[PDB]
Amino acid sequence: TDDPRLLSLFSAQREEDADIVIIGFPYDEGCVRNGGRAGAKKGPAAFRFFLQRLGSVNNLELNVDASHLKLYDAGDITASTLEEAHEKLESKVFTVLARGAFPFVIGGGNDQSAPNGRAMLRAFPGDVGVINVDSHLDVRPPLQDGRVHSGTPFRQLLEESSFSGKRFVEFACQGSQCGALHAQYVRDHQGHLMWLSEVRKKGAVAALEDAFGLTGKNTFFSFDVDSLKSSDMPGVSCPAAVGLSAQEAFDMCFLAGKTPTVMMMDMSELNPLVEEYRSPRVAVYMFYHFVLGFATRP
Ligand SMILES: [Cl-]
Repeated sequence: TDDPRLLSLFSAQREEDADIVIIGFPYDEGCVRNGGRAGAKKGPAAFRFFLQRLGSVNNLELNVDASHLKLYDAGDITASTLEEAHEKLESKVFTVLARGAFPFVIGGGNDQSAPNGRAMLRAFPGDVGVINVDSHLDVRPPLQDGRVHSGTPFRQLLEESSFSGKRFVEFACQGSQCGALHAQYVRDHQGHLMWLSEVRKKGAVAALEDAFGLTGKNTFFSFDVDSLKSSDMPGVSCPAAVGLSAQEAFDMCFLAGKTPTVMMMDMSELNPLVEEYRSPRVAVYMFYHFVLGFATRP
């Protein structure tokens, strides 16, 4: 064609030949357990639909040519329970990290972020940083029988002995959604809360630069799309009245892509049952901006 897009970068015949490996996590039981609306299990299929259609690989507005990057779709994690699904996701992500490639995980519920974090902690012993981009802090306690959910993943990570809380950042969190007890929990573990209002004051990219300074080496960039305002991103499990704009999200993902300390990324809560067209496009354009950033990464 006279207009190659992301689809054209899937030139890797073998997974090991790819710079970036996409892994799908089509599960939303974690959401329903956390009192949310089902539908995020369709996130990966919606994302793939527009992945085949969008994103100029040579972008003359930003002056980035991503045509040399190689992408690979590893398919979906397949399991008969949510817990086996988490184990398989953890193991797959680890293999990608272990050979120095970049895993990008498309959800699915935010519960995926726990196994992703464990893969990081094993790949980079005692030397991991984590940013959680979410309107919520996601440090809720499990259900009565020990059942984890879309609101517990960073409580699980902060309880890891090898993980330093000083290298944990809650980014674009919202006071109206987040309990004093849960903020306290993060603060008492030495984590950092960069509230939406603080992010706005500084500018999203500037604020994310500061966050990457605190997370340091071997950073997991964990992007929950319900951190975006629902005017731009309605199709998520918990739609936000206020939040990050699409452009802020794009600029943040570009920064993540270009920052050589960011070693993996996930994207949670995309919910096509809530809204099926505009929202998956935003999600794909977020990934696209990461890809452009990655093309420039020193
Ligand atoms: Cl807003």
